[PDB]
Amino acid sequence: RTYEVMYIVRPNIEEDAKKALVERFNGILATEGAEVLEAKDWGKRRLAYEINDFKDGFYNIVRVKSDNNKATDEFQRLAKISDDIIRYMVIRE
Amino acid sequence: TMTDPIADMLTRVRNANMVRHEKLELPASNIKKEIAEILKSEGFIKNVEYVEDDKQGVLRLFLKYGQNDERVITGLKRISKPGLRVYAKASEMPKVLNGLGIALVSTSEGVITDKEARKRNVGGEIIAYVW
Amino acid sequence: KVCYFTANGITHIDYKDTELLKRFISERGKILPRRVTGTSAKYQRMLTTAIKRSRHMALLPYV
Amino acid sequence: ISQERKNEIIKEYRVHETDTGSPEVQIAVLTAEINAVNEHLRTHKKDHHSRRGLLKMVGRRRHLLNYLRSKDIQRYRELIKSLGIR
RNA sequence: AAACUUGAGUGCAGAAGAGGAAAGUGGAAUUCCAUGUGUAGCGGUGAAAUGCGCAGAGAUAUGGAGGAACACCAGUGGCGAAGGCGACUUUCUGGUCUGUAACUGACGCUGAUGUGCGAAAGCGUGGGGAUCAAACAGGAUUAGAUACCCUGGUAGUCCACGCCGUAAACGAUGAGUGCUAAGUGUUAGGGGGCCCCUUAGUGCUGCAGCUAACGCAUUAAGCACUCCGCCUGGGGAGUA
RNA sequence: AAAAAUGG
Ligand SMILES: [Mg+2]
Repeated sequence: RTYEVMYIVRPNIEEDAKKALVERFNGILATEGAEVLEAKDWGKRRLAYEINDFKDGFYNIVRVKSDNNKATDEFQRLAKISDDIIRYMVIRE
Repeated sequence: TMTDPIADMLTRVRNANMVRHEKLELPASNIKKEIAEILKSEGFIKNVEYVEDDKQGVLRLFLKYGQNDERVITGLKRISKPGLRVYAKASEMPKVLNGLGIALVSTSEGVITDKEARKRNVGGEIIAYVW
Repeated sequence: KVCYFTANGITHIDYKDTELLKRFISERGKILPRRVTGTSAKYQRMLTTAIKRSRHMALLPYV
Repeated sequence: ISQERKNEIIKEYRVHETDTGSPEVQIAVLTAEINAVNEHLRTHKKDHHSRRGLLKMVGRRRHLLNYLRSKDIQRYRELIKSLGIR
């Protein structure tokens, strides 16, 4: 079963911090027997509306395949806890 | 589901007669074929054909209309029914339309008309009235 | 008239295809009705779902 | 149930190769479906709509079992003791 | 007792869906709260008043708290046995339709008694509480006004688990099956050359036939067969 | 979009 995870990181993130964060969350999406088919970055994009008072956001796309959704659930829980990721969504197909 | 093929056949004939159709295809059975042949012999239908196809077979009736397009078959009535079956003795055989109609009967001597039932002095299950 | 998706043969609508979605979105952001855009109902459903997904991901505006 | 599991069940219970419509196969598949929906309902108690389909499946399986018992008692006994559905 | 495949199911290839249950995430608006500016009203009605404001209201700008419902799409469109189901995402799960004809070979229909679901209000325990709003309180209207109108406002409306089991719970039309002119739209498919045919729904118009009439009319209220429920003048009374 | 009852 495939999953596309899109998330937005706050526009005021330093390069090194952003790299660390994306590495951490890709590892999270990879942990629970889920293979990250491919991760990529769409750069910093203008948001159609202010989210948490931010007009811009770094857009990260990840596609991961798994037979369950433990990795996606952990990603969503840690993204909710995180104050660096603004938005996230998971689509099955 | 289907519960009276004889009634279904009679109702097919009635509906086709109302609409003044010429032919009539229905699923076949031995009792239906005997009824159709009796109708032909008596003159209520023009012709009967049997198609020995796969499955059940087919009966193809051809109806008869008189001059001025007058319908030969005035009405058909199922008498004995799955919910209540009717049998009659030879001395109690009914006359349809004072004799102008036929009562199709099922007897130990084959399915015949009420005239033949009275002549042979037998009774049986009154399948239907046709006038 | 003719349906854009039926003519082009596209059998899927991607919620990240903002350029395509902007065609059927209104000036104020409302989703244009099917009777105006000419689209089929089958693909109108997919288009609406994709547009709502995009709104959620802030690609497209609510208002 | 998954189509793979359904294929496994039909393979196990088929009277002969290429047999998918035998009463044994049908009632074994129905038993699997019934158990799966029971496991669903244990977690989702208030799924009345699902439980209705479950009850329809139960009735269909019972009618198949009745027909099998009417046609061949030995097959019926063997099947019920195999599936644990008595 | 023995055979058959059309009914009924199973297999295989597809299709759509606000079908259900549980978590999660959003944006608009209402309310309230805290600030900045600013002042003589705001609100409401047929007209007013109550009320709020001058102790600085209302308006306006920024932020915060919380509950509820999901604008546009949206359509005699879709899904469900019915009640009903409309933001998005994920997980679990029910049903339906289309095409083959491998498979079982009548395994079917109906259904008393039973057993379950069932709008809204209501009840119990616990939580929540924005809005709206029975009761209630003022203000009006009026001969009166235990109303309609206005300003507030509690239960409730929301959630979980129980209970209740009723609605003009309606298409005022039980279920199954077959047969009987046509025209035209729409939803999901399928086959053949924008067109033709076809399956299943969903609308409109319209013969035969039916009806007291109104009307129904392949989604019958027509022609038939099976099973179930129900009626027998009005009131008393859905009462004792 | 104020109010205007009743008639063996
Ligand atoms: Mg008078």
